[PDB]
Amino acid sequence: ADGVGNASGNWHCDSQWMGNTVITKTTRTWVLPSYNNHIYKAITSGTSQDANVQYAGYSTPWGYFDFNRFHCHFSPRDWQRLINNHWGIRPKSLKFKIFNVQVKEVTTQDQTKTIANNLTSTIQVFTDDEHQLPYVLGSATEGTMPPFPSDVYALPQYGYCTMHTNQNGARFNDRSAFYCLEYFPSQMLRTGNNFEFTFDFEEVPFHSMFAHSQDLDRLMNPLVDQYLWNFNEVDSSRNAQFKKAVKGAYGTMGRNWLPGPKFLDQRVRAYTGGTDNYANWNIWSNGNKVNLKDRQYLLQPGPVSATYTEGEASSLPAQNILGIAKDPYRSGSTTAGISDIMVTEEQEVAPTNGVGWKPYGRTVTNEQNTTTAPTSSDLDVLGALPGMVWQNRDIYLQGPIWAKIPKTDGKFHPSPNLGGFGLHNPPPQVFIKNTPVPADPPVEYVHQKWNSYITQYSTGQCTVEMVWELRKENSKRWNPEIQFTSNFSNRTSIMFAPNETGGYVEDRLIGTRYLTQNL
Amino acid sequence: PNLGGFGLHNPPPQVFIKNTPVPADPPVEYVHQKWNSYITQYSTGQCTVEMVWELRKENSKRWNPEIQFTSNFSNRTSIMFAPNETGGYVEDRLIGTRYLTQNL
Amino acid sequence: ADGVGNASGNWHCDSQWMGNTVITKTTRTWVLPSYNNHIYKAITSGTSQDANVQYAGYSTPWGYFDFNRFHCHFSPRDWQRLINNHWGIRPKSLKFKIFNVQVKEVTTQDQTKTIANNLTSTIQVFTDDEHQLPYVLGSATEGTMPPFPSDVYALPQYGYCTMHTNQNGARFNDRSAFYCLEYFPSQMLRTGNNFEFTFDFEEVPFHSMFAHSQDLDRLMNPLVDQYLWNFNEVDSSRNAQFKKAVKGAYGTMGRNWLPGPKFLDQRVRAYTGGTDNYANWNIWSNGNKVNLKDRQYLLQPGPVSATYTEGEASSLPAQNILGIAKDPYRSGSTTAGISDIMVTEEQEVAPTNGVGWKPYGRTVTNEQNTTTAPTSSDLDVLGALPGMVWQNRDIYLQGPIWAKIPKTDGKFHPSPNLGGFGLHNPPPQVFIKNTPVPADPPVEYVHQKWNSYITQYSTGQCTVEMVWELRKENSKRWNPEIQFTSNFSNRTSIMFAPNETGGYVEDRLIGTRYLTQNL
Amino acid sequence: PNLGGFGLHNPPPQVFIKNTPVPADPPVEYVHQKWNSYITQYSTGQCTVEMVWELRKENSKRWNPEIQFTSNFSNRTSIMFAPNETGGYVEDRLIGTRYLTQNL
Repeated sequence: ADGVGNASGNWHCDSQWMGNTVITKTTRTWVLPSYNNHIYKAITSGTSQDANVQYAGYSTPWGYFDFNRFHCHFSPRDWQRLINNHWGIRPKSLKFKIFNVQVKEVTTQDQTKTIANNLTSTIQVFTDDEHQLPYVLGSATEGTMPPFPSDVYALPQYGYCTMHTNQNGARFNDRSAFYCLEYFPSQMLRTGNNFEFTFDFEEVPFHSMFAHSQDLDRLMNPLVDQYLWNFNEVDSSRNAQFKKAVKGAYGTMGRNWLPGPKFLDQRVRAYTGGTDNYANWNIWSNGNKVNLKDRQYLLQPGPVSATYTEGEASSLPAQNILGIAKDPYRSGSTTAGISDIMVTEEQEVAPTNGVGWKPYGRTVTNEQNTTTAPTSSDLDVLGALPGMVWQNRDIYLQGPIWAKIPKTDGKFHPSPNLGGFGLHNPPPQVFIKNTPVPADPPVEYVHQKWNSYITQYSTGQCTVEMVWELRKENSKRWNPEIQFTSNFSNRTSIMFAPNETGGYVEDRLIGTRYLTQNL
Repeated sequence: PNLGGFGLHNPPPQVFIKNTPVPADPPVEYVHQKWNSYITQYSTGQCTVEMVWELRKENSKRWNPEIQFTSNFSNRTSIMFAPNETGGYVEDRLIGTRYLTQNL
Repeated sequence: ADGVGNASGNWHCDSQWMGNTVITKTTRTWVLPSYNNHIYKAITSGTSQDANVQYAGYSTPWGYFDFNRFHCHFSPRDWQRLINNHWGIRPKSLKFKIFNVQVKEVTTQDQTKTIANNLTSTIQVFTDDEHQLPYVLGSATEGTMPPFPSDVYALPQYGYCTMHTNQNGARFNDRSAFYCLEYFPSQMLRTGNNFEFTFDFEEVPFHSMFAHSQDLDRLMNPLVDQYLWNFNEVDSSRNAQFKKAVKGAYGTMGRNWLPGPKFLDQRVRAYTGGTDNYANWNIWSNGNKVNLKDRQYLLQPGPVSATYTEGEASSLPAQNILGIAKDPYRSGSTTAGISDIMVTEEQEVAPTNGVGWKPYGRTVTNEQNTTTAPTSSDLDVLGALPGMVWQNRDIYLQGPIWAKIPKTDGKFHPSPNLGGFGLHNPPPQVFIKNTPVPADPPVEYVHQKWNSYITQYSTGQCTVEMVWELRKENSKRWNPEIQFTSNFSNRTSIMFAPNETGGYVEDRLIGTRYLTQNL
Repeated sequence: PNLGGFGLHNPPPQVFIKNTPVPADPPVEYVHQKWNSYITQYSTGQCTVEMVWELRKENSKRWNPEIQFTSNFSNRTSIMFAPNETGGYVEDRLIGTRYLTQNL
């Protein structure tokens, strides 16, 4: 294909806007180590007796590419052009390349590393097109490409969980599956070789890049009464009374449509002002949980809900938020306060979704009679009922693009709770390993497992090219709308740029919902 | 369906069968009454049911062996899923379909 | 196909001799009962604790046709034309018909049976072409067609043995297979319907219809010496001496060929004269046995051996014989003497096979030296060695035609020990049942197994047409040969004919080996 | 073969591989001697083996279920027929071919 002295690819980063489509291209330099030192390891939770944290699986010698966050594909300026001018976006097609491969050997002598080119060494690359391997993308995990184009990123090690059991610690059982990645055809690359593949997204709904400019309970003409007559009260004579729904009677009016279903969330005050928190409680005791088998885990974030009520504006739904550290590299060994963490604000869905820590509503709790007074209480958690409408969670420049829909007999509204595009056929996983280069063999043959290798690592460039379909904003609104703008003011470095020491700084989460549209 | 199986808007049609009434001896002099007199009839025959089933082939890269349904009944006085000494057909074990595994 | 008042077939019995082939046709009337009363029964050896007699299997409602004896297809006169004029025979093709079917119902009232035609009732018939059912033909069991054409024969009930285990009696295990014969496509016949199928035999060796006129040790010219010099003796001086094999030295001559391999058999005197028997011993204690799993059983009859030495002519090899009762219907509840039993005489194979109760020969038992004298003993039992030649067992007018070769990785000379033609693909089994006719059902539906049936039985005619390939006798022998002839003399009924009460009498076994041929 | 497998008059050919000797520095003045001086070499690479196997399909009228090879290993600290914690590949069970049954 190509020799030692020719480049096998070129650098491509741009965004192209044509018609109803935008094409993003981005190139990175990647680094791949040799993971596990060329073996598979059965990994578990060990002696841990807590069923909730138990797991069983395998770490592999293979690495992988994760481009599943938007800021991989969009500059902040391009994200601005997207969210200010368009009502919708969905992924269409994908092209991925690996080129300019460099395999290097590391030799240590007397605490002295020397790095040299190994020109005859290979890397192996394959994509899993039929989704025959455990799919670890779409879990919102690190190891994604860094947003900034000149940043290098080490490829994460591939591993997976498989079925486990609880007896005196995690154990594999008969349903536990092992996957050898060397049991798949992969092409081998020396420095001259390159790799590419293409992918087409299935048809999915456009993400809704707008906020509603109307509330689900305001849909009627304010100037006219309804012709409906609703039950009002029972008179002292015990006879039922009916009241006409009249203009301004909004509490009593009959409606065709209901807010979407929701869990109840606990409210926390994350910002200055408003109703203050109770002290010394953790979400693990008091939060929403999911029972699965013998295990519990916190239900986070669940379907999206409105973030706050006005006047309570500093409060958050505890578990309904996506937190992201302002410093991507901040260590998770210690907790952080609100000042260190970017938290998503879902207020755009307030017209249809209801606020997270508000109950869905009230429910009648009894059947009344002459001697039984009517009673009612809160409806905290409610499933789907005919007439409900809701919005999905917003997508963020720093958030995940897609998630793989689990393969199941049934689903309800398969929109991922973390946000993004639910896909029956997500983009295939791209696996990469350094081909093992054995060390010096013994002169006299011995029967043993081969543990001796030359230390290798590889580096190169990768281009990701995505095509995005757009819905144009079409609106007769007379007055100006809300736009995302730079209101950062005076700074010691440019926002969404490198700082003095070269660290890339994105301290603000950016959603898509700025333009408005009627219900 | 909660009991399991395939929910169908248009299920296989119901097949109805009756023995045609064969009236008994009528009265020589006509009388106006409902006719209750019949010759006792019954019928027998054979019926074939032919069904076509569409299958999805197992496609898996799993390295290790999987779970299979097998005969582990051991030593018995009659064959399992067979007739016994008096000819009664014996199926004492429920058998589901879920043995092969697949990732989520 | 046909109505109530038309015959669906005609009677065919003849033998046609054309060229190198003979075609036999024969027709019988058959009777089929309803076996088991329309159920399958799991059958075992019961509480029997003797491992040797244990079994497990199933009896079926089905019957079957067994034509696997020669006297089904050959009249005694045709058998005579065969054995006097031909050197060989093998089966070529087969045609079988069932026609003129009559299904009848039996009604018992007050110990009075009435039989009536049931015109709408059916029988079911199928052949197992792919040999997917346990093959019970070729075991030399009763239920074959009777030799005589006007005799009716009830069809035997079909059953089979399947794998069993020994624990506290016979048990089925996981390798035990059940076969539902209603799980096979079968055509259903009313009185107008008929059935047929054709079959082709695979190429097999011609049976050898001749006896050798030479002995395996006489093959040389008596007028000339050999040029071979054989070790003779060791002189008193300890030096070896060599002797020339000279004309008349037959004991000392070198030969190219060896008699066939054999088991040693015990001799019994079955006829008047010769060396008399020891008293009060049974073959079960003293005979040849086979160990199979935890079981023993008598090795009978094993490969064929010569029946006797001259001067011992009244003796038999105990287990190497085929006995057949002169009265086919004699009950097996009591033992019989030689006068009641026809016993095969294999003397034609004496040139190559050696006599059953004679050892194969002598063997040197030691390595001699100056202080060790040579020793030798009998070689009783010997397997196959390069240079052995042998004859198979003869076929008899009253004996089996074929046997199914077991399906195995390996075989040695797959000629059946009972005689006949070993076949990888034997003629298919023909299964027949009376279709169950249910009795009066209950007016009010009840959930129960249906045990109520109308008693049915069926009868009809069946034609078997076989084509046989022949080898013509070609011989330059000047003097007359041995022929099979009628030397019965004066009798109260014709031999191979009915007697005064109509019983068909064949009291003499007839082999095929009369013509002679050189080795 | 007594050890099992397929006896072949013409078995697959033996594949021989050597590292070509690379001689070391020769003497400037020619000497007559056997050459014992070499540069230490070893080689590595990849090899693919592709075999085609002919099969006979199971054809059986047996009504009851048969014996199948299945995973009945139960709970383990590593997957059976997989690597363990230290990466060693573990096959602790011999597996024959004879599970399906057939009449004699």
